[PDB]
Amino acid sequence: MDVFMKGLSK
Amino acid sequence: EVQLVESGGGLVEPGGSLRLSCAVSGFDFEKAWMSWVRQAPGQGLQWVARIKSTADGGTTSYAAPVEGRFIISRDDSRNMLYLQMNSLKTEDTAVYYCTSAHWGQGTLVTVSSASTKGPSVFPLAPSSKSTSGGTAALGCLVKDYFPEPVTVSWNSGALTSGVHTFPAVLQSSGLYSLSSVVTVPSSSLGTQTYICNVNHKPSNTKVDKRVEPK
Amino acid sequence: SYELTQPPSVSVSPGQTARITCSGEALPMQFAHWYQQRPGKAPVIVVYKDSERPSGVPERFSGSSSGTTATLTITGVQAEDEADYYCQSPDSTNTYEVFGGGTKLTVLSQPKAAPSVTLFPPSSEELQANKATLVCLISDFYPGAVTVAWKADSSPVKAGVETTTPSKQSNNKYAASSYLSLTPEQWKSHRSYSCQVTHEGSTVEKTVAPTE
Repeated sequence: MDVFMKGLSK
Repeated sequence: EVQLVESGGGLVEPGGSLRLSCAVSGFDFEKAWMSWVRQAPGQGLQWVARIKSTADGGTTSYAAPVEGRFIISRDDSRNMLYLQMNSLKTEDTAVYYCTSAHWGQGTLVTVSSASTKGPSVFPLAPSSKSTSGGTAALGCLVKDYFPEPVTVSWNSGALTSGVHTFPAVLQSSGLYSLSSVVTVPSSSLGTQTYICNVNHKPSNTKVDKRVEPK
Repeated sequence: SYELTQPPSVSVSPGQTARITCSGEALPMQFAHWYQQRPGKAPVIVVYKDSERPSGVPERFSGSSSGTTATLTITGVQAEDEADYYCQSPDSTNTYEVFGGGTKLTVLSQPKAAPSVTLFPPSSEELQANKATLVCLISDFYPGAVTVAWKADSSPVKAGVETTTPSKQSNNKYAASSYLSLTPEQWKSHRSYSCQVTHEGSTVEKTVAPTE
């Protein structure tokens, strides 16, 4: 449910 | 659990257009950065296009081979992703996947000037040369169809055990052929009817072919 | 422009440990993700954001990432882990997404299986439509390499032959098919036609004749 692409970066 | 279902793939001629759709369920689609990714036969995965979340500006990005011809868009209200494809080329032939870490099943895009053609279905009769160890092999030849796919069942899906439907050959002609074989008891051959049921949805054709001993 | 480098192949023995690398310039600033893709199926994620394990993924699959290399480690490899593995990461500006080339993982010492060969002659309905196809089906073999030769009587025939690439089946074995297209006149003119299938030093030749 919470594993999708959110545009997050390091 | 998560599921993505793509639709809209099919045969279109070079220069043509198509629109692909993807229904998403099981995660917060509003926050998701969504991509299309394609895979040509026996090739690797090739990213096509991305659209950010609306809250992040909804920015679109395209792979260089498709930039300017394709348009990715989203509809948050219906949890839908779309890929509008234009000026299509034979090199765009591929399975198109909708993805945001999870993946849909994909939808087949075939770019070709060749026209749709339903199959010629011929029986492969059991003989003694296809009989060994008390079991007999019989089948159907699904000849000269376009585009993929064809699906085969047996006795309207009541015979599901011992069924072997082979990957299609792509012939020099541009046409496809495939065979489906079922292995059955040899003593049933005189009493049991065998019918293969061919479905070629691209040509809206179903063929029920009776297979009888030679 | 930005590229992720992945070894085309990795082969390992059952129960030992496989490491699949993915090297990229922007990996210090962007997450990598790893996908398994089984023969004929869609990719499934096995690593999310460098090192997180998605729910339901077995514990033997794990990832890590530091510097310009992300690594997928498969411990206690099984035959079932044979598949293509892709890494994915965006460019340094996170403007576009990039995929690795893929890594085919092969598990060594899987048992050799001689292929079943079944050859069908042209159906009578096909002959009446003035066509002729011989169908040579080849199933349940490993490794995935066969050579098909057709013969008319004792003479090889190259024209009219269509043979598939072998494709990995359900049990990790392979299947292929070969088709010889003839006119009904060519079918009748010879005493017999033969499909000859070679696999790991074994040869099987099935023969059909127009009079039987």
